[PDB]
Amino acid sequence: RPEIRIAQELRRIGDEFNA
Amino acid sequence: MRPEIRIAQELRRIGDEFNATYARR
Amino acid sequence: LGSMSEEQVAQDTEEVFRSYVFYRHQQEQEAEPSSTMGQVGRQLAIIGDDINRRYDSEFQTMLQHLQPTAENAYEYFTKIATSLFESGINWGRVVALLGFGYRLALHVYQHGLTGFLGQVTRFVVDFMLHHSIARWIAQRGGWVAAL
Amino acid sequence: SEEQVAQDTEEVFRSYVFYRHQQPSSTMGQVGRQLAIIGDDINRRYDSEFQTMLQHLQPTAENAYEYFTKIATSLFESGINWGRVVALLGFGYRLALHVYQHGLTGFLGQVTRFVVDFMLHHSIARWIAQRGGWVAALNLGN
Ligand SMILES: [Br-]
Ligand SMILES: [Br-]
Repeated sequence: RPEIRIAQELRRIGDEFNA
Repeated sequence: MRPEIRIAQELRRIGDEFNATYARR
Repeated sequence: LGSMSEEQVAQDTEEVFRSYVFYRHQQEQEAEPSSTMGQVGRQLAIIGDDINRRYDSEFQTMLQHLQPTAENAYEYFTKIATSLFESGINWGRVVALLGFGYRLALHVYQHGLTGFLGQVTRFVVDFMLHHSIARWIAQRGGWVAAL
Repeated sequence: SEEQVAQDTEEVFRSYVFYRHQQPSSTMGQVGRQLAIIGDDINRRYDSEFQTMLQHLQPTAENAYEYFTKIATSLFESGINWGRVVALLGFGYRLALHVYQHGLTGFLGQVTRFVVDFMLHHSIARWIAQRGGWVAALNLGN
């Protein structure tokens, strides 16, 4: 689903930054 | 004046100006 | 067989006004044609753009004092157009009607952006409140911790 | 404690959008300015891919909250950290401008119906119909 693919990327882009 | 009246007064003035030169007889 | 009815003009107005707005916007963009009704919109958009470059500045000011919002825009558009045709109808006044409707639309649209930002702000606030985000931030030292 | 964070969120998010678009006399406004600088950098690398996902999601002003809620819910379901919170603001900013810009044609359609509805009931369409319809407009010259 679009919501899943979108939110799945925000968490990957969020965690990739804070690390 | 109020904007509602001035706007409608100018649209009427501009439209009739257009009509007087581009609405063929 | 038949004649132009009111409804026939109404249905065509949709296609005409769409083409009018499309080419009006296209000319304001650079300044920074299939169906027959689409061409009427293009021809009128060409005329409306000349009338605009001449008389737009004054309407920008008159729209400021009117202060049309998404709520009363229909109300103001109705009584303004009513006074426009009260003393008669001609092609010129019809052209002015399209030019005013286009400008009133874009005006209400542009000035309604801050209103939409407030709604999104409530979405952010609403989410953080009930999804323990505010609890996490308050315990992490508050919003001041971001600095 | 929570309510203090909630109230500040309004001021912070306002300054965030104010400086994001630009690319404020308050302590919360400075937080928004700092976040807007970081959020703009992350937006310069991964924006292209979200443009497509926003195309298929098709968020409108009606269901925007519904979609924003469950999207943000899945974002923090596995935990909360400062990084994910900043991403939430970056998504809210993009979701806002996207729904706003793509709703213009939607707003024009409503305005189109106001004009049509007006011409029907105020004898405007009848007047045009008697002159030959809209095809008659092509005779405006000289
Ligand atoms: Br005025
Ligand atoms: Br007349």
